[PDB]
Amino acid sequence: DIQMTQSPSSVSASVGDRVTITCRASQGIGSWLAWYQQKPGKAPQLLIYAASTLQSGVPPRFSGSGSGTDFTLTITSLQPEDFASYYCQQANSVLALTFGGGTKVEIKRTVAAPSVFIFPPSDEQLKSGTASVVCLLNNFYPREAKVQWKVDNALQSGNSQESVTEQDSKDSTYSLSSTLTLSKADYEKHKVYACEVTHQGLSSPVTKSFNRGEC
Amino acid sequence: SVLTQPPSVSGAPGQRVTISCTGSSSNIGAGYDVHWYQQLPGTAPKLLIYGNSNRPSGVPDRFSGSKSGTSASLAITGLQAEDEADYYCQSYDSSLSGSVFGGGTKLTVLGQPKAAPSVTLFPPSSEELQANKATLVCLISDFYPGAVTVAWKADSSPVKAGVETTTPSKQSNNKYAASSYLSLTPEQWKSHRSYSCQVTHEGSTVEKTVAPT
Amino acid sequence: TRGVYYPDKVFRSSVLHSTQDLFLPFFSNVTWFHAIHVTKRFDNPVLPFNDGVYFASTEKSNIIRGWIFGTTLDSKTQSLLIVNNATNVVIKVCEFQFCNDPFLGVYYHKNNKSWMESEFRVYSSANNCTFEYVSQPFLMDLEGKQGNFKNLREFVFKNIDGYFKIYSKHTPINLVRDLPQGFSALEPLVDLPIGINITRFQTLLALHRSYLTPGDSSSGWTAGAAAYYVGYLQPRTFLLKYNENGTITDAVDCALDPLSETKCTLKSFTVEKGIYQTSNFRVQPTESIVRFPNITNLCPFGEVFNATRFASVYAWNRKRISNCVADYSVLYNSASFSTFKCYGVSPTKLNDLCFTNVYADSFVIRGDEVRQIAPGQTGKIADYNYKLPDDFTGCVIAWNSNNLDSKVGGNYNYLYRLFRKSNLKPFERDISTEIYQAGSTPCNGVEGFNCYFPLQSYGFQPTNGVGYQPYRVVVLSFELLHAPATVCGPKKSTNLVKNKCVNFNFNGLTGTGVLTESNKKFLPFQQFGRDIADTTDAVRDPQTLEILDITPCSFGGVSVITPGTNTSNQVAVLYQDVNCWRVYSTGSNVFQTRAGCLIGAEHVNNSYECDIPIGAGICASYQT
Amino acid sequence: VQLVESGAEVKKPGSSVKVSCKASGGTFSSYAISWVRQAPGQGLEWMGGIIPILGIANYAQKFQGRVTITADKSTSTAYMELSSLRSEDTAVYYCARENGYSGYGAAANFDLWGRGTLVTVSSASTKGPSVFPLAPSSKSTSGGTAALGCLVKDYFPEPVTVSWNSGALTSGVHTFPAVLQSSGLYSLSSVVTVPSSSLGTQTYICNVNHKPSNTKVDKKVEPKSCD
Amino acid sequence: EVQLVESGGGLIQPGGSLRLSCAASGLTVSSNYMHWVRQAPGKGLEWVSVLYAGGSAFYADSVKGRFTISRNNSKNTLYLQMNSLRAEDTAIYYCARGLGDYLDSWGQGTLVTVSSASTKGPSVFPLAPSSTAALGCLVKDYFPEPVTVSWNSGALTSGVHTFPAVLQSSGLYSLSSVVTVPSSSLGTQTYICNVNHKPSNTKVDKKVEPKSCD
Ligand SMILES: *[C@@H]1O[C@H](CO)[C@@H](O)[C@H](O)[C@H]1NC(C)=O
Repeated sequence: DIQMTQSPSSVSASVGDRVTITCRASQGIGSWLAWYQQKPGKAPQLLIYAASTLQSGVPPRFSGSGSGTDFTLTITSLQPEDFASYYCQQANSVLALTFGGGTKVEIKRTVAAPSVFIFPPSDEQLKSGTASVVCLLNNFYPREAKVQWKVDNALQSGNSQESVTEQDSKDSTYSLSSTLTLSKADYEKHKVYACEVTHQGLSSPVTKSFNRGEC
Repeated sequence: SVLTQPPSVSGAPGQRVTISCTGSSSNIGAGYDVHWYQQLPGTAPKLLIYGNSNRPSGVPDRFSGSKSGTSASLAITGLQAEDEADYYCQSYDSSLSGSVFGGGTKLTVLGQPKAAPSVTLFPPSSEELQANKATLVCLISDFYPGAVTVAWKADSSPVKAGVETTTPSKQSNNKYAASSYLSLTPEQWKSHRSYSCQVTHEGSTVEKTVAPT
Repeated sequence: TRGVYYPDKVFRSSVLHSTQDLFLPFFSNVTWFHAIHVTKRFDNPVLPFNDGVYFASTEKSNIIRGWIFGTTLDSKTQSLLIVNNATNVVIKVCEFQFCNDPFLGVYYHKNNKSWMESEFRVYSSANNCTFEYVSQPFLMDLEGKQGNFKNLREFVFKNIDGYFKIYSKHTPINLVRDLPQGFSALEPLVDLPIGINITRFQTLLALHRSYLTPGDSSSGWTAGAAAYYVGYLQPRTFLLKYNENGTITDAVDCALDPLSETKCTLKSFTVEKGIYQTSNFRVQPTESIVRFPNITNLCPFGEVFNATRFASVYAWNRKRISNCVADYSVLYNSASFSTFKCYGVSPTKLNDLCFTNVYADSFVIRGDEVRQIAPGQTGKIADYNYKLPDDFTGCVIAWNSNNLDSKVGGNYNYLYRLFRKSNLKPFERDISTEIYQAGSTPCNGVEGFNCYFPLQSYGFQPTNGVGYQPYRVVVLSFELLHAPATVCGPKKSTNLVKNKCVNFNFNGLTGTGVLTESNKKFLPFQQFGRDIADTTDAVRDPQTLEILDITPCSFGGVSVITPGTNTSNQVAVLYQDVNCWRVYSTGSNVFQTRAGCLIGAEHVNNSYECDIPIGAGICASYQT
Repeated sequence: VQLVESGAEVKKPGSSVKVSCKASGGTFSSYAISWVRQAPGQGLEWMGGIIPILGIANYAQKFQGRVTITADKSTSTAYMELSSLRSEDTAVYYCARENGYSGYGAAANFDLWGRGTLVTVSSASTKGPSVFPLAPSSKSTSGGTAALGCLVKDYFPEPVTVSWNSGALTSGVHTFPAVLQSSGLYSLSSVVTVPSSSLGTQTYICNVNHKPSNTKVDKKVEPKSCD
Repeated sequence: EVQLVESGGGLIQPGGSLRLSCAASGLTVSSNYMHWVRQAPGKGLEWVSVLYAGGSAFYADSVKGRFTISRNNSKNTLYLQMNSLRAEDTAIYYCARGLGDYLDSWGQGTLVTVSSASTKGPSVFPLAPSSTAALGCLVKDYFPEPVTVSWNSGALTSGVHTFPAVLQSSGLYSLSSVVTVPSSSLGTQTYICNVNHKPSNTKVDKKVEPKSCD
């Protein structure tokens, strides 16, 4: 009956900035919302309750003000330690909880360029019967980076699965990699394999194309 | 005070006295219980019986209560000298949306050797005539609180203005004493020949007459 | 096998229904009226109208012109007049001054063979008239016939709640002087809302005058050949058969013979060989009476449903309603309530039965918690605040209260229980302000960790949803003990009838029985008593403070032996609890066995094989 | 624990009052605090009650929205602020401590009570008392005893501690209460029993102390000379 | 001063039964509301079931059946039993107390995994760098989570980017690891990546070489 939707999903802000994360509800609920902070690999913890108060032990920076429909979790000062996800929770008359979507706050970084590194499958994998070819993405920001593969100048869909690593604590660098799985019979049918990327940091798309016959 | 209580009841040191508190069906006849309170004349009331079967700490075992239908009972085993207090029944009212008390009952167990009322009359001293007022004090002592009617006369017509009745105060020898005042003026003080105070008690009438001149 | 009409207008197909209404008894001793010129038997008497008259007329020259209905027929009470002269069918309702011998005159001329109505002597004058009906004009024959009767007209009249119902059907017959036997279902013709009491009615005939009847007006006339019959209507149970066409072709009786009553219980037109319970001596009911206490005060339902303030969820107010009459229709037709799901009671039956006392509980709660008020629910409300038993009688009433119970900000004036260590008992209310604890360490009334107030405030903001809106809830809890009822629904109160099989309605229960005086003494706080068989046989009757014992009209327990409907109509009737007066008829060939008394069967000294079991080693067979 | 209230309060017909009910030996905990009044010659009413852990008040139907009751939880003190005072409201007020339980009744019982706050309404302002001495006559002194004393008039508040020779006399002293008059004035009386042999060697004086008026008048009493 | 300990999570077959044990400390499970909040990997939190202070419990629409909660007061341990499970039920389960609408005391999380496969050794295939450069080894067709990747027996720690495991359509996880290396040291230093995991106890040391002729 109640579908909690959060407008922001991935917002980037500096230390002296306000994320202004908001949540929405289908039906009006009067000051009965709670917010949480779940660190990656750690248990979630309560931040505020009843949309106006504050839980003991929470630093006095996470606030909130919402009457019936529009709630917020504005933070006056952003710290490096509270970089996690947030959820808006509301209960029914019976104790049936309805958790909302997840919104992640990330540190700003230079756009740089999605460096493309092609990798043909090795000859050891030929005897295994399965051929896997991947192309690597590194030092790119933000997450908007197409990984669409081009085979024989044709569009390929539903053949690769994206894998994105977590942000490092040194300089917050992103990395992306997609794995394409195909049979050995279909590997010999095609001759041209490539993946193309599009990003704000590149004026033109960069594509690296290799052939099955190479030395 | 919606809950019905007798205005006064009589008791003796050694008998049983039952007080009935019957109210409306919305408050008393409903599922709500009753709570008895004892109010000493000069001490704040305290809870006597709660839950209609239990007794709090400090409550003697002689006090018992019960409820049946649309009535409440307060059964006391014996009556002491400290039992002279007002008892009230309190129950939750659905229509009033709040707790209400009973009308209250008076339980007096006392007796004194009442005798003939001895009265003394006093007029204002010469220096009261310059204050543009005249008060007449009719001091009465060694009497009973009952039959304290006070009448004033000037040997030609009764006085129906400035008369009052004062509640007596207890003495140290189980006696009650009071007085009555009569507001007049020095202009008409010398017009009349004499003044007297009339006190009637159980048919015994005593007259004291003073002469200003 | 005549006089069967349609009791209801509901269309029935291939079904059998048993009704109870004013019907014509089967094979009744109807009165015979004859009018033959030859002699001079012009019989138009005054006979009572008890509950309904079935009229059977054999006509060949249209000598019956109308009928007169009324009470005194002396221009003192309103009377109903129907007539069919040579031109129209005129029905008027006035206070007529009726003559001693009303009639209609038809004259015949020798010079020219023609018949025309001449004399109309029915009433003297009419002052005040209420209902009048004139049909379309038509031309009638009015010619005498030298043959036998040809046209048969059947009429049935009823007067229920001031409504006059006429059922008619024309069937050609060919007889001389007899009642034509056959089945012809009468169809409704016209309903007249006269609204008058009718006690006596008189038949109206016609006069024929010609040159062959010399004398004055009082002696120079003839009567011709005519015949008619009158049958009364008695309230009896019947079973009717409806085919695909919708017309009744045959029917069976339930009060004529013990063999007929077998068809009524079996609900079939064919009776097989076997044993049937039937009845011992069944007298059909003739009236229905009701009895209720004389309380006429209105219950204070306005205070509960229109209170200026409502109690909290945990501290819900309880109100007891008694010593009044409660009408459940004005609250149902308010078109404002939102919850009417009821368990154990019905809206139609709420005005018939009553209970010892009525309890009212008022509080405010949300709609998702309004549906939680039902006894088969659990939760923070349905287990910690209010509990209803599984055998709860009655229902709750809830309605939208968006206008009230709300301010500009949050309305924190109402609270509810949130924490409780044990399940609440049914019909129990708790108001506890003790600090709730969850940890192992005891809590001395502090508000530290693991120590919170059990009461939780409610946010009644106007911007909430429909299900989160605060709804005013009124709970009606009906409880019926053995104590006499002090509050009952609004119903009429009729008189008391003794020594008759009548329908009695005492304190919400209805049934069939006979009211008789009783010498039993009854304790004050008990109203009804029962026998060993757990049947009601005593009523208190608080209006008259007299104890009446319910006497069964027929206890049953009578064996009926039928060799077969296809074989013969003769049946054998065996009475179990009767030792060989309480029989339908004495009959003949009365035989007494150990199992009971057998009538209608011949006892023989032989011993053959058992055909149908009778009891105690007795067997019967259908032989020559 | 115990409940401590304020002292006697005197107000005007149409003023605002503000009393307090402090708690000694412990706070209110989580039990609800109610307020119960009691009028002389009548029963006890119920203005309303407060829940100190939430600050929520529940009034009665007889008392409209002119009286507001507030209870501070940190200091454990309740208030009974009332406006538009009327001369009928001459009753005392107690702060009641409810104690709930579990059962079919669920009727609130006041386990702990206050000590009372007498609130009275008087349109008359504070004035200066006047005392005149009374002495017995020759005809009144039939025996060896004599009756004399001092009376207080024009005094606004009935309660006034009257001492004989600054408390040096304790036998034969009697105190009389006041009485309502046509103009609302109050008057007391005081008479003592003394032998006639001490009327020529020891004098009698009356010391009246009025705390609100900050006055103390010393007056002598002398026997009459004409009789 | 609160603590919750969860146990019993692991690997079970689809359409099977698994019993969990939620141990409480500092509070009583039979006097307050107990919640079971389950969060899918890569998705948000989701409510599953709640237990009241009395003998009443509520479950979500997706888990209305095949779910039972039975607390025990003898050892102060909360128990959750599911007689049947589906493929979408793999997630992390949390037992946590709640003061009404909101929760205040959370705890750790057990891992429940449902799959029709079994233990299988990891197939490692090298990635030949193109002629800075990227080099690594690809782990394919290994089960279950997790596996560890080390470079030069832990000597190389700069530029390591271990991508998380992703579930394929065959039900077997895959993982890729890459390390940034300069082109001037391609023919000087030898890089060997170690892949091993305790469910299968398989240890293979495969070196990665630059691209050679066909
Ligand atoms: C309550 O008041 C409304 C409006 O005056 C009225 O329509 C309704 O019938 C009342 N309720 C009852 C139970 O009479």
